Amino acid sequence: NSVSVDLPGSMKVLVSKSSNADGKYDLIATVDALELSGTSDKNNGSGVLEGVKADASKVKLTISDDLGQTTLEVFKSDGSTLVSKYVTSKDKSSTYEKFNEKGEVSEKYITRADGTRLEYTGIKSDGSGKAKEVLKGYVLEGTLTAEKTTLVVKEGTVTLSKNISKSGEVSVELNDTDSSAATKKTAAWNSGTSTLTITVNSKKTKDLVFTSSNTITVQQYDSNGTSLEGSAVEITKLDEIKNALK
Repeated sequence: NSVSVDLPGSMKVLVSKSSNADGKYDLIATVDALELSGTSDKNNGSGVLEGVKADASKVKLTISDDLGQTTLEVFKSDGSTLVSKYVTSKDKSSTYEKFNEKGEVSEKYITRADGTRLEYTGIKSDGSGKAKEVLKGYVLEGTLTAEKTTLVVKEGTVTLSKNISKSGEVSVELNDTDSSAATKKTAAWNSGTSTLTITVNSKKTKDLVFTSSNTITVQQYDSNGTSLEGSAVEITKLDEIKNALK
């Protein structure tokens, strides 16, 4: 009788074919061996299901009315304080939060629809912590504050800093402590094309593009310092970022 419904977060729910005396639909799901059950105002698989872990932690699956989003929460055994929260949004990106004993977020993992990730760990009560961005082929490491995430790559006397603001705005900066004017790198950020242009000895040398696909490409200028040459090459490993900073 029941109807199988496909959900965000690689889950399924079964909804009863017909409603009960009160007009409500029965829901059942199995999530990693745990059986969850509930009732709903709707007939489409949306609503709330509940169950428990083998250790008695409470589990709740909340499916939005239009099936666009799902939330899977684990609580302490009386249901009072959150232990974890896993939200899959309608783009199929997800956020996974883990909580400490006061229900404060201690870890947060954002997985973008393209599979790249931001990982925030050791989060303190001021929203500071450790940060990593997991890209295809490499990882960038740095820190989190309530103002921004800053991911850092060092090569020689050059420090490249990728900033992601609290509101998600990306900007990149480069600072070089090199004391020789012949070799010191400087760079300008163009928010219009998400491009960092490096200069050495008063000529543009490279464009580093931080793409909307969460990749980085590098392209050199001609010796004239004004026209690009060749074609942009996608970075595949951290070592290649370091090479671009030489």
